Amino acid sequence: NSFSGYLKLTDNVYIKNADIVEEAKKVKPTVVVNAANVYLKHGGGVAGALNKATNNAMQVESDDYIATNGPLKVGGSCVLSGHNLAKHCLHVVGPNVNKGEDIQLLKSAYENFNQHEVLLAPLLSAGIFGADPIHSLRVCVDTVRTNVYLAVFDKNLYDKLVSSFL
Ligand SMILES: CCNc1nc2ccc(C3=C(C(=O)O)CCC3)cc2s1
Repeated sequence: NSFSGYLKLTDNVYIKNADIVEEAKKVKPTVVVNAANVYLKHGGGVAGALNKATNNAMQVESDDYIATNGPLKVGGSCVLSGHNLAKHCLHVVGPNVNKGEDIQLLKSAYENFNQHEVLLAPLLSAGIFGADPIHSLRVCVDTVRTNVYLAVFDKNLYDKLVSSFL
């Protein structure tokens, strides 16, 4: 958990303009969060990037988890290996509001972070899930009580988030 270059937004939420794969490789945190779907198919966005950085080891492990346990629920999570990126990966399913999943479930999704004292994470339901990223940061601040280090790849989005918050 050798985090550096973060800006503290609240007592427990930190933010950085960084690629989450590069942060994970540098810091080797105890927990990296994946923005997953219910079948843990890591095809694009942050999930595709983390899986590619494990050279598809995350996808083979995820398929075995699904074969034995079934899919996750929207707002749910599971803990799997973090491979070369972290001790553990917490796979969390935010709602896909573009497909009619309820935005109320974004609070349930962020509640999974509270089971871990320190996490490196992306914003949930941003990107192809369709939630407004600034609303997702507000839900993170209002819900997460443990220490979360958020990595935002896009500089234009990062500047917008820091301006709306601090
Ligand atoms: C080059 C490998 N690293 C990465 N590939 C991506 C792809 C998408 C993203 C996304 C967001 C983010 O900053 O969390 C919000 C919307 C999609 C981030 C990354 S880091």
